[PDB]
Amino acid sequence: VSRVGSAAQIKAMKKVAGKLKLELAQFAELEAFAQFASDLDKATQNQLARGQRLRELLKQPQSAPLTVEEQVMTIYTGTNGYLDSLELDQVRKYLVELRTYVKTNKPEFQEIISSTKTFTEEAEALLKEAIQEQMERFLL
Amino acid sequence: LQPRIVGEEHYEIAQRVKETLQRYKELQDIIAILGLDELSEEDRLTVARARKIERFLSQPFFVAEVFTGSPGKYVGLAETIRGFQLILSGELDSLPEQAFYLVGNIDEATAKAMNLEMESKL
Amino acid sequence: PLQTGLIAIDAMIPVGRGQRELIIGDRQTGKTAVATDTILNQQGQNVICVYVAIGQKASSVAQVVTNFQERGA
Amino acid sequence: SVKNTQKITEAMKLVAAAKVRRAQEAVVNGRPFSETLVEVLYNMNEQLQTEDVDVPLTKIRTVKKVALMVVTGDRGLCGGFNNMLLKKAESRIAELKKLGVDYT
Amino acid sequence: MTLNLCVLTPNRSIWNSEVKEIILSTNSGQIGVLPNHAPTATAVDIGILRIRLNDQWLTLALMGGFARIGNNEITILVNDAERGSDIDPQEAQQTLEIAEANLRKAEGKRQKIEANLALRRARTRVEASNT
Amino acid sequence: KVEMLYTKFVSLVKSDPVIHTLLPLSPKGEICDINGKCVDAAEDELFRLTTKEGKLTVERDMIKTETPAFSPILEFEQDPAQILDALLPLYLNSQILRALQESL
Amino acid sequence: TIRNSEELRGKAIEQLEKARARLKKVEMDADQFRVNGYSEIEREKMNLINSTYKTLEQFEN
Amino acid sequence: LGDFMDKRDASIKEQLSGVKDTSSEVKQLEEQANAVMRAARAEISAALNKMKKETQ
Ligand SMILES: Nc1ncnc2c1ncn2[C@@H]1O[C@H](COP(=O)(O)OP(=O)(O)OP(=O)(O)O)[C@@H](O)[C@H]1O
Repeated sequence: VSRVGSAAQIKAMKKVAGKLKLELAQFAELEAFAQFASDLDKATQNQLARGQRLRELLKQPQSAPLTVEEQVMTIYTGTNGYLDSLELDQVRKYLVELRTYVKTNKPEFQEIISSTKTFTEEAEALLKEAIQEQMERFLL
Repeated sequence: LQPRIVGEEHYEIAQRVKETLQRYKELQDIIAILGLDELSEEDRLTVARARKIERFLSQPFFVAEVFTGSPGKYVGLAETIRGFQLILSGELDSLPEQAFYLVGNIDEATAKAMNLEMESKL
Repeated sequence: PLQTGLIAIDAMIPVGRGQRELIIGDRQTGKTAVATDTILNQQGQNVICVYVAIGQKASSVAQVVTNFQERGA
Repeated sequence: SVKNTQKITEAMKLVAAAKVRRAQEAVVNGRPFSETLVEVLYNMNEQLQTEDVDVPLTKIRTVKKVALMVVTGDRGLCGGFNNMLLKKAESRIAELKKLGVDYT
Repeated sequence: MTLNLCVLTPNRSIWNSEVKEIILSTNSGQIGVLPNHAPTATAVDIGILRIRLNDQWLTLALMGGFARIGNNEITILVNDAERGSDIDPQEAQQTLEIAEANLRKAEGKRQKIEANLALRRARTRVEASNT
Repeated sequence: KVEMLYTKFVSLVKSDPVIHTLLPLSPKGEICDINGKCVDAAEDELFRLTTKEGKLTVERDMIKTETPAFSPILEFEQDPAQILDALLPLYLNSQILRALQESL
Repeated sequence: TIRNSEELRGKAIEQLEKARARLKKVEMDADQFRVNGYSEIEREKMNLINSTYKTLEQFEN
Repeated sequence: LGDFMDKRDASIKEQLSGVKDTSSEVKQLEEQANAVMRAARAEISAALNKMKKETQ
């Protein structure tokens, strides 16, 4: 519970994590009694393949925090769904790959996220191109 | 038992022993009690290697020589790591299961296995 | 905001300047790790961290002090 | 009490797995019958596929009525099994009451 | 040399061994099969089988089937199969009188079959229980 | 018409009741659909139990063996139409028996 | 059969030239990323020596 | 005229065996693209593991 959570959370995290909170509650509910009905239903199978991955990307190592731009990027790439075709064993290696790739290659996303304090769509487009590049680099 | 405290491959060896033991624990009323209808190939490898490890873990003590007839040996850290590294990755499956029982190091288990095979040709 | 450097906390259960966040959990479950992550995430801001360790083990507090010193905290 | 119910439920799970193992053998106790039957049935028709066969089991009665034998079990507690059988039963007898088929 | 027998039921296989001398009914007549017999499919009706191989005969009761005589293996596929030393003699006579009593209510197409079945079935029970 | 509603061994996770026609049968040693689709392309028979993990699952295990050729010259007795009329009840009993065993 | 065989051989040898182009140019991208990733990983090695010498100096202070 | 019938069907069967041949070369070339590409990524991965273990 957070009484005043929405007030201090910036709009980038809001517009990127409302859907994540929705689908996380949905994955937690699809977790139990999962087998007998939703065995190959497309909605529930996709929500499971992107909700096991939700908890996968929600993991972390101790004493390795991620600043705000990394959080918005890692949650945007989980909310869009560019990892459902990937391996569950190799989510996090691709995660640190995309993290360090935006950390070195792309210097505009950090500036836009810091300045606007929201999810500006030009940063979204350049981020999308970088995500597609890392997608190809890891699938191949 | 933390990966970034004692060694990542050490932690992976320990975690894989725990995983194989969690396999054998639930598989007991599956294959070992009633069904046994060729459970799998990959399940049979885990069951056989789990019984191998369960022979392998217990070892002859120093103070139990006069107690229950066991000569005394000492086993180190990297030695146990390499022993379970060999046993988990499926290399010494051909040796008998009781070649790993009541033994120290993994090379001592392989030596006892060859002694029991020289008994098997007898 | 005052982001704890966690994905789940700073994502869906935010914590602001002046919002008490009780970290309630059992023994050996990761709450001290949560607090240390929160503290180490304040590397740049004007966040003067204060931390009290009531009745904790000497090895625990010394290890966390060493972690703080190595992390530049 | 909850511990005793837990152990007896595990017990009936064990004997159910046992009898399922038995049933997979009760099937192969009738499979060679089936194939030795149907290979005769099919491949021996080559001398009779010309002529008219005219079995009453193969005869076409003018389609008026339908009998609908539902194959249910006798034991209880099985779960949605028996109720799914009854649901497909009543769905078929509902689908059959608009065409005017006068089912039994 | 010796022909191979296969008395079969849909659930279990009663006889699978060999035999050198049999007597089996068919639908129209009956055929007697000795070793080195040509492929002849025999549509056996409700009727017992007299069976001999270095012994005195036995009755093997059948209740409607078909036998595809292959080469040195004869494939007798029946729905109800048994031996005449197992079906009780006097309870077969009980079944005989029960069938001949319950038969006299045959006043319908539905009941002609399930009463003539009783007739021929009790008869082919007694004819094996005696033999 | 006489048709039959029985289940199968598709999965422990999904039981599916299918309404199979029985008494008016195609002579080919086959079953058909209630509309005559001839579903016996979807035989998928003779499962056996095996696992990949702790839970015990189905593995329906598609076709394993088959042994037809034919006999070239039968020249049978017993009036061919009546031979096949005598062979059909055993096949129908095989279908009934397999239905009850798969239901159990 | 004349026009079918003609169009079929034509389209398939066209698909072969396209497969040639795809093979050679994706191999070009491969040889690009080989040099690029080599420069990247050795840059990471220089990053590594910088960070470890930095924590060395930190312990010295 | 029979020879010209043979020449017609000969041109056609020439195109036919040619399309089988180029189809064999098509599957060969596409698996070669996939082989060299995935193999190059495998080379890069093995090289980076080696260099990072060494520098570590
Ligand atoms: N995110 C993480 N990744 C890896 N290890 C972790 C993580 N969080 C906690 N741990 C490990 O779990 C152990 C317990 O953590 P922590 O001390 O925070 O829990 P605790 O309940 O405060 O323990 P106690 O109160 O008993 O000292 C620590 O040794 C820590 O290394």
